[PDB]
Amino acid sequence: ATVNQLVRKPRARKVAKSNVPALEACPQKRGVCTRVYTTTPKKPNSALRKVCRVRLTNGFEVTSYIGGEGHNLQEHSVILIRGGRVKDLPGVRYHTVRGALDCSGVKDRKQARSKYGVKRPK
Amino acid sequence: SMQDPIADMLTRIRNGQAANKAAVTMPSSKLKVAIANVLKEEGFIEDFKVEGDTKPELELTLKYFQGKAVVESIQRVSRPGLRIYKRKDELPKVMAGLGIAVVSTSKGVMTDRAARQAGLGGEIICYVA
Amino acid sequence: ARYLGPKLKLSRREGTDLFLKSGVRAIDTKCKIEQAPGQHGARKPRLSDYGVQLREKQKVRRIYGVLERQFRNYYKEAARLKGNTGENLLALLEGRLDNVVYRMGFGATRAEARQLVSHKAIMVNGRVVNIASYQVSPNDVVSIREKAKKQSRVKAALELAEQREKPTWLEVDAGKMEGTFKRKPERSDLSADINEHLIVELYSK
Amino acid sequence: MVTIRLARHGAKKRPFYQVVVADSRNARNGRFIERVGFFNPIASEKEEGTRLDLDRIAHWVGQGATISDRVAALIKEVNKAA
Amino acid sequence: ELQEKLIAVNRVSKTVKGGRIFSFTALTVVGDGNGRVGFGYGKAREVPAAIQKAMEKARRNMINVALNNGTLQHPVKGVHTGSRVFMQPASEGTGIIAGGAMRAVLEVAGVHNVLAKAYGSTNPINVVRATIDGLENMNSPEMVAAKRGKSVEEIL
Amino acid sequence: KIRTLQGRVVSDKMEKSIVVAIERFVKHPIYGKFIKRTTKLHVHDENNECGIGDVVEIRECRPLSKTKSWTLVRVVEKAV
RNA sequence: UUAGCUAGUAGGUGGGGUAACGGCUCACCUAGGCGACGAUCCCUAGCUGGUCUGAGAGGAUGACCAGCCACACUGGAACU
RNA sequence: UACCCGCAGAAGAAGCACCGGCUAACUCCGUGCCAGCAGCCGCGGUAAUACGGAGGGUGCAAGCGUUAAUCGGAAUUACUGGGCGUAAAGCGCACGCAGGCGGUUUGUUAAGUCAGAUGUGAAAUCCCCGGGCUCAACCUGGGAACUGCAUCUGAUACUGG
Ligand SMILES: [Mg+2]
Ligand SMILES: [Mg+2]
Ligand SMILES: [Mg+2]
Ligand SMILES: [Mg+2]
Ligand SMILES: [Mg+2]
Ligand SMILES: [Mg+2]
Ligand SMILES: [Mg+2]
Ligand SMILES: [Mg+2]
Ligand SMILES: [Mg+2]
Ligand SMILES: [Mg+2]
Ligand SMILES: [Mg+2]
Ligand SMILES: [Mg+2]
Ligand SMILES: [Mg+2]
Ligand SMILES: [Mg+2]
Ligand SMILES: [Mg+2]
Ligand SMILES: [Mg+2]
Ligand SMILES: [Mg+2]
Ligand SMILES: [Mg+2]
Ligand SMILES: [Mg+2]
Ligand SMILES: [Mg+2]
Ligand SMILES: [Mg+2]
Ligand SMILES: [Mg+2]
Ligand SMILES: [Mg+2]
Ligand SMILES: [Mg+2]
Ligand SMILES: [Mg+2]
Ligand SMILES: [Mg+2]
Repeated sequence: ATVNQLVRKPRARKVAKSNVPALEACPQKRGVCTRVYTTTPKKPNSALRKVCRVRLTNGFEVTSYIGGEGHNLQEHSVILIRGGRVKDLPGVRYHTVRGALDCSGVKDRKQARSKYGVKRPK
Repeated sequence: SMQDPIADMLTRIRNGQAANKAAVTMPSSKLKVAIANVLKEEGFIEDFKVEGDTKPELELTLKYFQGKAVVESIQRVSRPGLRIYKRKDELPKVMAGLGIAVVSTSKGVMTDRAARQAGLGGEIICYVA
Repeated sequence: ARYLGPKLKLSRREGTDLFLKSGVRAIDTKCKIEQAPGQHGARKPRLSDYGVQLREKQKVRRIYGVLERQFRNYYKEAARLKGNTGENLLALLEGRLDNVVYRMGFGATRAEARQLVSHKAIMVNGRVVNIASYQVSPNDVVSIREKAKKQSRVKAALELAEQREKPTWLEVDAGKMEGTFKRKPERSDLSADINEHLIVELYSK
Repeated sequence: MVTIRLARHGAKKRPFYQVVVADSRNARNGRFIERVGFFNPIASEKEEGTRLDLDRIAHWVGQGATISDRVAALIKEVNKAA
Repeated sequence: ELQEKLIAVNRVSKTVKGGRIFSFTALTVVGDGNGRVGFGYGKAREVPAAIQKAMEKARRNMINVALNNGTLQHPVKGVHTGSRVFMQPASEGTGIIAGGAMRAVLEVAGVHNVLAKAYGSTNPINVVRATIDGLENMNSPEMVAAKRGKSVEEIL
Repeated sequence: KIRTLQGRVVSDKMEKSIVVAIERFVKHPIYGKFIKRTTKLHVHDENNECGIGDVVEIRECRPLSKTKSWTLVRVVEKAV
């Protein structure tokens, strides 16, 4: 790494890829759910996480985790995915924006309500 | 081979001081005479002495204080692979004023403090810290 | 743009008295100042590094009533000026207007000073100032206006202030309800519990 | 032609016109050969409101540069304030 | 008089025939508030016994740092066996810009205006021993005057 | 006085036109090592007095052809 | 993980043309020129003053504002 | 219209995220590898400070968050500023063109280098003093900077010829 070696062959920069490639640098892209199905995660956890397999707006086909405690999602219904890797489901990188545009919020949740789309209680 | 006589001189000073020599010796030259003159002026050697008619040996008598070395660190700046020519505002100030930096200016070889008081840059040969 | 909560929760949370109430009553008699506020308030952990810098910053913020982006702009201006950074930050927070009204004693506390300023009652150089965050300058008069000259709470606040100790970088003549910011204060004239290297380290993280 | 005119650099309800020796066929805020002075319309009391380098202005008027209406009135105002 | 700051309390483990044996160490620095520091490393079976032993080992074998008013005398690099580190003098009154263990050892050391940066690995042990090395190899201009055989205004 | 350069000669195989390798000495914009870069100029000349190895002083003129815009003012070191 | 490219192509002389030099355009001749200091080829891109970040060297980027370039349904051509 | 003046009443005006460590902020109740949280380490299998609810608090505040995107931290592309025995890394070894670097003395040249001046780096922005909009954002005067380029004039230590 002398300066003659540097001008003969330059110091190559450190480029790297985005971990959410299907969003196309859009913060929320709108997907149509083709499937909604449960999967048990990879060990040492054990549950039945709900992954909705959506076809995005730009032709991409990705599954995406569903948050909250329970849901209402079927197929044929447009939702918004927002990125963010769920650690324990192998090969799922997106969450669904709970509250957005067909997927209503959790039932009777009182705290953290903006993250799950629930109006103020009176 | 001997691709840097000035770094030969500086490495000999650093080695002799870190190995507790008293009178180190090297082959002489005009730039070595000028740099050793700067060091004897500022007080990083006791006295230098160039002996020899056709090809001489320059001898440097090293200083000590309480056993420890006097030159704490000494290094090149403008090595021959990559030379460092510096303008007057972009001059160094090694060790926040304490150490000296030898600059060859148009008016011979002189310490960077004298270079700032004469108002011209040059080439930085060493950072006697 | 303010904090409208129970003020002794702030005073009890820091532990030091923030000069948040008047002084007719002893504030240790007013609140249970010994324990911390909340339920688990008899617990005192070995307070961490983020904790100790946050506690010094929040003590200054809740003494002077200044919110966070206002404080961050005061820090940016303080580090931007010449001289010592903490000295300049305390100089700017002292050169706020409602702090000047509290030091001259026209309002009871700093919050009452904020209400007195904000309700159109202070004349800096004979000019109405409607804003609690006016910056005052050296050699500058500051006076109460004529529709506020009759208010009983001003002379009650005056008797409370001249019961308290006086600030030394000001001139006051309360028989006119006025005074003058004679010189910008120093670090030495202020209090010593307010520390400064913690604030400059927290906003230079 | 090249004119000496006024470009309105300011904010809402409170303009501030800087005079420019600019081309005719450019924009108002566009390029200019040389900037000479300014005129603050809502400039207050006890201060200076208008400042024009009459040396460079008369140099350009000799050089063939015309005048504008408002800066003509302003040059008359400066030489009257003399 | 001497103010002391703990830095870290680690939980080392030695594996024997029965099982693991959990011990606790302690890395506490102590100093006067000026150029006199001593770090200390203690290690015992329970925590306050370890930190008291660390405080004794720091309360002796201290250092002698000559100083300016509250700031260093030159930029220093200091390396010791995990880490090289770089700490720099600052203007008057600008906060101890460091962190982790450098912050604790410098605010105990009574420097008050520094600019530091920890390169390499940053274990608390390694970086406090390297910071102590940096404060060692820092020297006063009166010391450099006596050393070089000049006067302090001749160095300027 | 005239802004004129000096460089060597690569070749002269075509007529009334030489090509000149000006090796100007530049600082490198990041690493600071003074590397050399030789720029070639198609230089016009009359009667073809120059050949490979000549050291020519040249000035810029009106463009004599498509890629040739420099004519010479004096010629030193004619041979090897 | 593109090493060859270039036939008006590199230059000359003569004619023509242009507001103006010039293969800009022709006739004839010379056989050249470009290339590992990256030619040619592929993919992406308006550029700059700047903006964001950074202690700094730099990294990313070109919204508003200002300068320059290009285009006006797509592809051309000329007139005034 | 800016702004000033008069009216009557505390009336018309506070939310969002978080609380296991990193990270400021803890206890009870409902669950029981279920429901779920997750930015990483990991939580949940019958006393869950990590899931859901309450109480309390902490942080921001007319905003608060989640996502996307850049830089920093990343000295994790290192010129300033890394490394090569064993962690990833010395071509299997030599010859050698181009390229890079070149002992020592003198003389000249002055290309690189340095220094002064000239032209220039549009204005806006950035920054330093200042002025105004009651304050600030914002608007604006003067100044340096515009780390460059070119030209003239010098100096000769280093490097080059
Ligand atoms: Mg606000
Ligand atoms: Mg300061
Ligand atoms: Mg590391
Ligand atoms: Mg022709
Ligand atoms: Mg003709
Ligand atoms: Mg950085
Ligand atoms: Mg067109
Ligand atoms: Mg068309
Ligand atoms: Mg929360
Ligand atoms: Mg905590
Ligand atoms: Mg949560
Ligand atoms: Mg169990
Ligand atoms: Mg339970
Ligand atoms: Mg959590
Ligand atoms: Mg980096
Ligand atoms: Mg990153
Ligand atoms: Mg490494
Ligand atoms: Mg191995
Ligand atoms: Mg290996
Ligand atoms: Mg080998
Ligand atoms: Mg060999
Ligand atoms: Mg040589
Ligand atoms: Mg020269
Ligand atoms: Mg400009
Ligand atoms: Mg003002
Ligand atoms: Mg020479």
